[PDB]
Amino acid sequence: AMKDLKGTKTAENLKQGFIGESMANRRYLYFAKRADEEGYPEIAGLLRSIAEGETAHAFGHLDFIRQGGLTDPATDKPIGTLEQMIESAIAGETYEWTQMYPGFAKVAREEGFPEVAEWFETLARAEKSHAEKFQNVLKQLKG
Amino acid sequence: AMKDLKGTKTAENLKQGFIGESMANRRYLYFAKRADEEGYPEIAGLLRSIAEGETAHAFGHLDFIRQGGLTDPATDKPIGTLEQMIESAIAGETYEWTQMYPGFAKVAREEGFPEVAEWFETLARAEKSHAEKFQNVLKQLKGG
Ligand SMILES: [Cl-]
Ligand SMILES: [Cl-]
Ligand SMILES: [Fe+3]
Ligand SMILES: [Fe+3]
Ligand SMILES: [Fe+3]
Ligand SMILES: [Fe+3]
Ligand SMILES: [O-]
Ligand SMILES: [O-]
Repeated sequence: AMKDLKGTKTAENLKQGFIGESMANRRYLYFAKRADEEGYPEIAGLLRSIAEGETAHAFGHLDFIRQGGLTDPATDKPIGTLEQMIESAIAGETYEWTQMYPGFAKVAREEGFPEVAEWFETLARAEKSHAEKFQNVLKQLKG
Repeated sequence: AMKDLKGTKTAENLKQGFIGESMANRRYLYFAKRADEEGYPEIAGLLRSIAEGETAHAFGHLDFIRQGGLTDPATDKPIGTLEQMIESAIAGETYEWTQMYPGFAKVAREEGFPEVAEWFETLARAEKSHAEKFQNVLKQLKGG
């Protein structure tokens, strides 16, 4: 491992860097599909390659987070070992299906956006499925 | 009106949902590499397949964001047209190389983490390159 990063500004900067790099990869792949449709294959290919750069950046942020004794940016749980990684996935998916997406759906219906609410409700069910599958992984790793 | 979401709580929830889904895909692909090394191909395959689910979720959030007249979660810029998408990329990468990563690197050096600082400095130069590449894309879309 490396030097303990707990309590530093650098620890928070690695977290914020990870968030930005994660968004960037998703955004650029989404933009590339628009270039695909419109017939700009060289632009689309460049966007996809830049997206690979943002993957490398996000993974590198996680390397320093992990080696510096810090927790998962998304869940505040340790991600040193594979079992811990799966436990972090479980915690995040559980938050999403028990709290986040059901709340998003309720608000969307209150604000008069039932189609968006249906989407959030679909996702709530999907994250519960994800959580159950990750829990099956953990039981098998621990057995 | 689902086509005008501006100023609503649903607008903020779509943004936060996109952020979480984006992180989830990155996290699960990263975790899959550990399963790969240790010889857990079924676990790695599950992580990768669930990661595809989180991609679909993130992209769907962006669909509703764009259809509702909302802005890019990362830059607060419109992303309706391809040119707007590229202009959002330029703005974000420019912020990253002129301000964010240089500031992160300075803090890392002052806090005694030179390896992290060097990483942030590498990324600052990388985002400058990315910004220039997106700038070229825009020139090409405009006729260049
Ligand atoms: Cl092209
Ligand atoms: Cl396996
Ligand atoms: Fe980057
Ligand atoms: Fe999820
Ligand atoms: Fe999801
Ligand atoms: Fe970037
Ligand atoms: O980035
Ligand atoms: O998710």
